[PDB]
Amino acid sequence: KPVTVKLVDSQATMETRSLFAFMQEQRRHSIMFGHQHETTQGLTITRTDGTQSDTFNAVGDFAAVYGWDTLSIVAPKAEGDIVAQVKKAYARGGIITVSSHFDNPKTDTQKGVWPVGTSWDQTPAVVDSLPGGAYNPVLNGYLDQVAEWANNLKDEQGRLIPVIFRLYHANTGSWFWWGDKQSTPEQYKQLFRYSVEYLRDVKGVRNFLYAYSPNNFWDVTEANYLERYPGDEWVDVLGFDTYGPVADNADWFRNVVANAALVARMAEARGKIPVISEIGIRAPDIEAGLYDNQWYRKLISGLKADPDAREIAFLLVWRNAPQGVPGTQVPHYWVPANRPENINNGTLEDFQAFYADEFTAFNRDIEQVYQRPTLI
Ligand SMILES: O=[N+]([O-])c1ccc(O[C@@H]2O[C@H](CO)[C@@H](O[C@@H]3O[C@H](CO)[C@@H](O[C@@H]4O[C@H](CO)[C@@H](O)[C@H](O)[C@@H]4O)[C@H](O)[C@@H]3O)[C@H](O)[C@@H]2F)c([N+](=O)[O-])c1
Ligand code: NA
Ligand SMILES: [Zn+2]
Ligand SMILES: [Zn+2]
Repeated sequence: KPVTVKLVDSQATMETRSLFAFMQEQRRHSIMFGHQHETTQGLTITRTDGTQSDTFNAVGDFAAVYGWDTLSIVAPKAEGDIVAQVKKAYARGGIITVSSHFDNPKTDTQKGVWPVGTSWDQTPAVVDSLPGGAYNPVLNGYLDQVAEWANNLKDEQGRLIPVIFRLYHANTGSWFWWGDKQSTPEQYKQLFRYSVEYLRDVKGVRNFLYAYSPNNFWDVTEANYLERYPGDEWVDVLGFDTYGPVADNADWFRNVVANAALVARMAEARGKIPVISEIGIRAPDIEAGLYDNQWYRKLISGLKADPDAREIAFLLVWRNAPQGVPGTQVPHYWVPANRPENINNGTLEDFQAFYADEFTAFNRDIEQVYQRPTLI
């Protein structure tokens, strides 16, 4: 049966509209599992061509939601192209989401000593990147590349592949150049709206849903979420990002549930899709060799017991770095791998239990995502 949908892009493709409609329905029946770099990075994969994942090697199915970033789209594409892997994911009925770790438009010519010129260069660059600002052409080059990529992102029948495009995330912190010490709330909203407008109207992107994702609030109120919210005319997906402690984390898990509940209630009221766009044990704790072998079980149990938080469409965990990160090298991964270390520490069992849970949805559990009839 056709359902009526209201997207940021009133001219979005039918598959894009179908994706939205699919999540609207599915979200009250399951929570999909997402994973950054699902088929491009893994501790146990032997090909990064889009056909394998650590998730698959752990549980026998791929994540339903495949996360990537503009680090694979905008020059210099440090994370490498992903067109082929996105296409493989879409062909298996997966859902694609792309975040945006854009370089700093004010300082990107100064790259050399990390983090200068990157997302992590905290030099405020919002004011100088909006129209009238000296660095607006630099930001526009990024957006041009995102648009060209989207506009050519086609399946074997020549139809555009939908993508959930997540702009200027984690913006209630100040580690990025678009953060809260770097912009007034209005300036942040203008940056987000300008960017969406540029992609949709100036460049003609028709295969994006737009997500907004601040960090978790410890004072969980609608007013706090709304402070930097770009507005219902500009967002399709209401998310948030949260990273917690590996130990003594009950209060943190409660906060996860509270934030998920808030976005779920807001989403119902506003005609949006609520999600947890990033969640995980904080990287430093994993990098120190620490583990919580009940983490996934805690996550699913807490979320699905809550009548609001359970209504999220998906949650996504971060990348499984194949050789970790510079420490020597230290671990930096979120999906427990099918390997002796995760067998022995109990994390594999934890994840396998999460997979077995009736309420989680992996790629074979989602069907008919893109062929649902819709009205506007
Ligand atoms: O609480 N905080 O302060 C906080 C929380 C979360 C943050 O970031 C979010 O969490 C994940 C995991 O920590 C973080 O992961 C990084 O992701 C980036 C992008 O994929 C990786 O950086 C890239 O790595 C490749 C290869 O090394 C390079 O080619 C790229 O140029 C780029 O440097 C990085 O290694 C991590 O995996 C994400 O950033 C996510 F938003 C942050 N925070 O500062 O980011 C703080
Ligand atoms: Na759900
Ligand atoms: Zn239903
Ligand atoms: Zn994020």
